[PDB]
Amino acid sequence: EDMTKVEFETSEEVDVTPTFDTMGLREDLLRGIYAYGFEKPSAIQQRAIKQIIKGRDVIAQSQSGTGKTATFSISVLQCLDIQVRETQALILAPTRELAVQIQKGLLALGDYMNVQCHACIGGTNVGEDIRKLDYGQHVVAGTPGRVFDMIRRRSLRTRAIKMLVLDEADEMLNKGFKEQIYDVYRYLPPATQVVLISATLPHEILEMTNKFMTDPIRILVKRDELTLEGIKQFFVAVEREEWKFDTLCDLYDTLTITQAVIFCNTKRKVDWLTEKMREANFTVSSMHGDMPQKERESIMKEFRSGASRVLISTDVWGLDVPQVSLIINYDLPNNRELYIHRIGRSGRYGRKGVAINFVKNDDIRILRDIEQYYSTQIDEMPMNVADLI
Amino acid sequence: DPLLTRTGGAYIPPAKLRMKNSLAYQRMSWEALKKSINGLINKVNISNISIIIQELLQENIVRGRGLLSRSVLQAQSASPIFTHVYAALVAIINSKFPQIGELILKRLILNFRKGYRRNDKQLCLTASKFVAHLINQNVAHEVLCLEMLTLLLERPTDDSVEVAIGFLKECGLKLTQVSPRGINAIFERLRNILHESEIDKRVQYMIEVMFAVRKDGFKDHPIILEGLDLVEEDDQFTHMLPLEDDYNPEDVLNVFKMDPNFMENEEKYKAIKKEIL
Repeated sequence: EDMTKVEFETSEEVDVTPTFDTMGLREDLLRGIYAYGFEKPSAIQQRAIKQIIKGRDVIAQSQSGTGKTATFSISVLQCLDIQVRETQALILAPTRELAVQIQKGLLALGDYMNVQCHACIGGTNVGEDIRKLDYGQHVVAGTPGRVFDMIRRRSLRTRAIKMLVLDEADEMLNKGFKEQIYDVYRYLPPATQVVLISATLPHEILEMTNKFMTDPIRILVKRDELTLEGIKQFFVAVEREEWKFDTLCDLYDTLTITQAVIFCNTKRKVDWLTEKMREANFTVSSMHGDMPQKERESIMKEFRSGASRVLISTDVWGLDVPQVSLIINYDLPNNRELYIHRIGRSGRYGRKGVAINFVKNDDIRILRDIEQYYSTQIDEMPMNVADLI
Repeated sequence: DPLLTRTGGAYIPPAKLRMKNSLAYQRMSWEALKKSINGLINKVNISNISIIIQELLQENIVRGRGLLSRSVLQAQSASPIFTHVYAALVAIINSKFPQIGELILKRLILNFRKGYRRNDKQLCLTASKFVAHLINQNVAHEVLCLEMLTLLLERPTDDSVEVAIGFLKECGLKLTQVSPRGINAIFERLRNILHESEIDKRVQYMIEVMFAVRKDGFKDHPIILEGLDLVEEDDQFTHMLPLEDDYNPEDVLNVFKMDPNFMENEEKYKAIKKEIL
């Protein structure tokens, strides 16, 4: 299935950390991370780790094998004060076997950190659990019931707890552990950070996040959906093709633009407009269908990096460009279905945006076609558009 | 927003629009100047900064020094990703027109203070980032950085520490070079906050990050990116502007007004332009 292809979105804008060395991890942890075999962080990791370690409450959701276990294991270790011989993080899991598996993972990644971690066994080993907890373990993991018993017994001191991880939360709920989980949370310190990991988002989980969390970051599998909702769409009656470039230039003399994306219908127009803007001293990346997907992705990297402030493209892609201030449809697409793919919001958390359509009288009908087809509204651009960004 | 007057109506493309006199000409030239500056500021990046400067210098940026200052300040606020480039641009202009760099700095300082006062984190983050890079470019004296960091760190809040740490990342390497004892005092202060204070996870993490950055010698935060160190050391003019001073932003310079000595003032500028080219 290649779980590396799984895409995520976040409920607010976040720093996307492409490498483990750009996450701001302590060095002895990084040593453990690389020593384990990690090279490149997964998509969930490039988003969730930074947010957890900086202290945010986090809900992370996706099917198995996207890197969720490493995500909370690494984050828990990062936040440990090894010099404090008291439990600082609690990890609840649906089974004892998974708790043990989690412990071993933590010990491996934390091997250069002198971390102490214990998975509560129970059974004929409850006495042994108690001994270890009394000694002091930085991290303790186990089922909600077992962990709750140790807290209630006072074997697991809670005063230094700063973190609570709910691993496979939906599964714990399915096993009937809801009460125990609320019971655990009720005995923890007021400012405790909570991280919830779950493949699914049923109501009990969302209510749980509402009760356990404060301004949580939601990091979820991206919804495969596009909409024009939230996109401010305008048109400018340019009347003639030959009037397009002057108008584009005037927009740049009147608007505040970080980066912009400009669509044209043809490779020919893209090549032409690129030459024209460059000659006008714009920094431009250009993209079209004649180039392999690898080139297009590399050029997108260059543009995202800020090497150019204008990206000019045919229909080859929605876009993900957080620094893009505006999308300009220099050409209106002959086909109506390409319109939303140019300017649409993808996912439930897709960025709001602004689109400016250049419309020739020649295109008067195609513009109207678009409006009808998506049942949307595209206003004539007002002079004070700069105020509306 | 509810204060500023509302001017509606459809935008009209220039090609379409075109399809006493002293006042009329001054106003027209003023409007063209504002647009030209606005365009140049939108265009500027690392690979083209030299041409942008050359094109900017052709314009009367003395008459339009308020216009230029406003465009640069608004641009950096909306596009802090290009702060380093705006700093280099300011650095070049300041080397030729120190009074213009001084006007930008005065307003930027006031902008930071407004943000701090209003608890506007975003504006504190971007204005401080600009300050850091104007320091990196020797346009502003480092005393300003030190004073802002002290202010931010006196009664440390989550937000005040965030601003301070992001700020120190950007100007820290420069600070280390020109004022090692000053930056040492900042780090000691952070250390006291990290231990001699009751702080949350967010603050503790951002500080550990700052010490980590200092240890690697600011490897990811160089003073000036290759391609942006374009003013000769001895040609720069470093303004000593403290944080607290009662600066006049001179925003009135942004508003069109009839100039009686318009003729003289115009011919005066072209005499300057021919000088530095």
